[PDB]
Amino acid sequence: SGNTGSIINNYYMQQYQNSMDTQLGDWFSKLASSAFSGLFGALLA
Amino acid sequence: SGNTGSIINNYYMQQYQNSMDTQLGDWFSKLASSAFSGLFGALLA
Amino acid sequence: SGNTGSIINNYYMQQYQNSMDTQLGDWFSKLASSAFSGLFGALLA
Amino acid sequence: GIFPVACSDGYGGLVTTDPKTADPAYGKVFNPPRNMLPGRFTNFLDVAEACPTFLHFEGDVPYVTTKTDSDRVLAQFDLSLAAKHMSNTFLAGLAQYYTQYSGTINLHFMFTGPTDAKARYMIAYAPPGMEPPKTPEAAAHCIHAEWDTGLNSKFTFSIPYLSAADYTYTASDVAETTNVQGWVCLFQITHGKADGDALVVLASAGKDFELRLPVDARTQ
Amino acid sequence: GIFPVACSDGYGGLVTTDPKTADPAYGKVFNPPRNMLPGRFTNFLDVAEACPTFLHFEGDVPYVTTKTDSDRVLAQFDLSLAAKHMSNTFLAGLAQYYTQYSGTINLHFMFTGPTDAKARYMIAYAPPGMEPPKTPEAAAHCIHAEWDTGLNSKFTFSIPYLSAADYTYTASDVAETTNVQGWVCLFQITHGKADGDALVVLASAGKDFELRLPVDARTQ
Amino acid sequence: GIFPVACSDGYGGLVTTDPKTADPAYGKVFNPPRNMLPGRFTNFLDVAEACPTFLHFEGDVPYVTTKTDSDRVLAQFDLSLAAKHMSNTFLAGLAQYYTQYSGTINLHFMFTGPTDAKARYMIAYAPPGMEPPKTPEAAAHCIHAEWDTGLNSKFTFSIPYLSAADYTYTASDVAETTNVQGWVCLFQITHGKADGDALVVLASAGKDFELRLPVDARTQ
Amino acid sequence: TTSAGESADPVTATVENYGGETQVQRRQHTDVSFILDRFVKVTPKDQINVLDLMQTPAHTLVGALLRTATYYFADLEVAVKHEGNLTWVPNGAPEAALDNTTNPTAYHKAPLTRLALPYTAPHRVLATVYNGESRALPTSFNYGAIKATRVTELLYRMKRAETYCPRPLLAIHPDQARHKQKIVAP
Repeated sequence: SGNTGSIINNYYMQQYQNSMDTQLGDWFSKLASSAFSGLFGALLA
Repeated sequence: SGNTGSIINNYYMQQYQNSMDTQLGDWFSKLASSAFSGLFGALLA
Repeated sequence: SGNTGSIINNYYMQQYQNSMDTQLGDWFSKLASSAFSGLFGALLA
Repeated sequence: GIFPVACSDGYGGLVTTDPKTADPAYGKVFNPPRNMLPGRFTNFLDVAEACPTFLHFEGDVPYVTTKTDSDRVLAQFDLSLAAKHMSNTFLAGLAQYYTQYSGTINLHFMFTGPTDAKARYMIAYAPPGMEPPKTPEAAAHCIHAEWDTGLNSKFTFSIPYLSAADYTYTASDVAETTNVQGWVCLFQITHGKADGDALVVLASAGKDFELRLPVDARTQ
Repeated sequence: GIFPVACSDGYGGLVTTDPKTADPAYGKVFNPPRNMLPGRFTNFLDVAEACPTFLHFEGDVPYVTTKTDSDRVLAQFDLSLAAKHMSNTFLAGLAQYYTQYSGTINLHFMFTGPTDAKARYMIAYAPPGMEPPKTPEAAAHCIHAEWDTGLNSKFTFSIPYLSAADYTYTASDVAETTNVQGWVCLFQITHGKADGDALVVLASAGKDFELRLPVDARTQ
Repeated sequence: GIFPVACSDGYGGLVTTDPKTADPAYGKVFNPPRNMLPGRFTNFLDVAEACPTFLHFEGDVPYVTTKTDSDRVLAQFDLSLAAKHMSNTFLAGLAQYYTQYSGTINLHFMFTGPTDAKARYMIAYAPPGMEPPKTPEAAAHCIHAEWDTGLNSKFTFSIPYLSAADYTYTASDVAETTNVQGWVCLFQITHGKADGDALVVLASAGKDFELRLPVDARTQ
Repeated sequence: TTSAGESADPVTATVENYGGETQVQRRQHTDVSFILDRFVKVTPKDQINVLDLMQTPAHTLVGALLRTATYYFADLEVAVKHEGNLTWVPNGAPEAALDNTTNPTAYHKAPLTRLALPYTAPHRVLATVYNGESRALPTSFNYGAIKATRVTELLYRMKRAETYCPRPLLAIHPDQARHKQKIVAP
């Protein structure tokens, strides 16, 4: 969530604290998890 | 638990307060409780 | 209970506030309540 | 953000009688056990009600002597807990640390004469407003009581609490010298061969005696 | 408005032993794992109860030598955790950082003589109030115990905790030089060809030994 | 009354890394939408693990040249993220802002020779404690690996993380000049007509590489 | 209780062996996590102080009682009275990173600034003694370093303390029959 460390709720609501984001109608975690491993040829023990 | 004396919950969560311990996968209380007692031979009254 | 006047619970638990008492195993209220009254002989109106 | 407060003004000073308890500094102390230890009292009135304590008369004595003459006034003392006669009593010991009281004050009257000396007495309560009575004829019209010395040798007379206000001051006023709370008079009516014999008196807290508003006015 | 508080006076100073924890400044720290790591102790008494440590006698030695003369007093030392004989013990190492204790103190007595030397001993507890006994005849009237050297060569005698008060001070008083907590005397009664042979002694915390009220009185 | 608090001492100073958020001053702001915008990374290791970056050799070059002589040591560099060879790597770019790490470091080895030049190589990990090996005979007894140049021209060898402690410092010590974390040696064993031809090397974060304890030690 | 004198297994000849009985014993004041988490003074230098726990003195309470353990684990929180700004630095950063303010400084709030630090060592458990180089401790046995303009008095306490493998603890040597010191009295 960030560098917060409070278990209590915030005093100011949500919109006097941050700037509200708006939807309209991530990558490198998908890129680093599709990494090839193992070998390329027939391995032995 | 230590030298704490507060009945309220902490403000900062658990990981902005201490260092979190990690498991992987005591003695002298077991040593002092296995102490021999009584006698060694046949006692009288 | 003493000279306390707070309805909230204490912050420090019970044992970082007072000295804990230990049981092992009053008088003048019983003495003043066994006081003789009335008369000693046959009364009239 | 953080929780906003307003550090209010006028509050938070050190008051010596407040119900705020101080923050601890050294915990985990277990006392030695004290349970069912003998002789505990809880309130100071129960000591004052279950244990009567002597009075003070002329000559630093608690007893009053029978009078073999035409005058029949054994004692006549004003009714206050700052009086001269009540001074050595435990009841006026703790009533020196309060401001005002209410309720009855028991007076205990033990006769210490021999088995051939007989006498009878009276004690009357003269409410304030005029001069206290000097004869047992004039003091018959008070809230009085008589008793004679026989087998049971002790008499307990509960002083009534009559007042305009609901509470009366335990400190007699410094300038005002009329003592407008009341007098209590005790006489002898007759005596048979009771010359030189004594009547030791005592005082205790009453059944409905309760004090109020503690102060610290330095132990006279 | 905002929530009014009163910034109270007298409270909030820095106390060195308080249960207030400091605000963090640097989070998200994961330690290396430490689980089931050997040799952990939880309380300092369990080290003091499961591990006995030697005493100190004349000549900087832990053993006491048998005496081939008419005098039969092997050792006679006062009973305090600030004593001279108890000084190098671990039990008096951590009892230098407290004020008062209670409970038994085990004394362990190992005989280190050859297989042909035989002897028997006694250890008595002289409570305070008069002079400690100097002969095993006079010390027969204490809470004593005897043992002789045979196959099992070790003897453990638990010193009783007798006191008026419930807790006794672990620091012997600086001015008061009578040592009014107690003496413990150990004798020899006889010995057969046990000249020059030793009796190494030890001390441990008892079964019900517990200390109290930690201070820091600078490590003598 | 009002709710009493104690304005505690030692707490409340400005810490630069605290989880306290500042009070707002200007609300009701709606940002332009940003959803599904291309190229977002969440953690800095995923950039360091999915994107390998070149190394640094003698002559400011990333490639190492085959050697047509009796000496067969292509490169021999100490294993630290403050090394000379690792300096231009992105992996040592963000490891300049931390104190200690753990995990594997992938090394990628692409051969850029023509279709008639063939060679085979080896890379070994010499743990600290003695001198690093200077011949491929002596470096056969490490945790090594060999590969030859054929159709697939790239080889990825994951450096093992061997250490006494669980985490190792990413900053090599200023005074201590032995580099007691380890060496990594890569050789050539033979080559056929591969003179003047290159072996470009790369480095990436491993599968289980994770850093720890960020500091700011000014960007060398 | 007669025993096997050399097997070194624990024996507790209790007070019931000659009549009597034992009482309930409470050991909260001798717990290793209760006795160690209180503030202790160490001497500071002028500016840079590594936050090693073995620079606590040997005469104080939790310095002589920390050296009871061979191996210890404890989170440190410090309390330092200073002037200027005090930057804490984690374990093993270069000492040129004490000047930078991105590291967790505490601005001067009168009179002192206490703050809770995590266990930043690489090792699973720290130690109080180490025979590696014949001071005589590695540079990894520290909680980091603090640097101010002039520190005046900085105080340690160690919480969640776990100790392992006990070491001997020494009380001072009497020259008399018993070490009699002036105890407190009215």
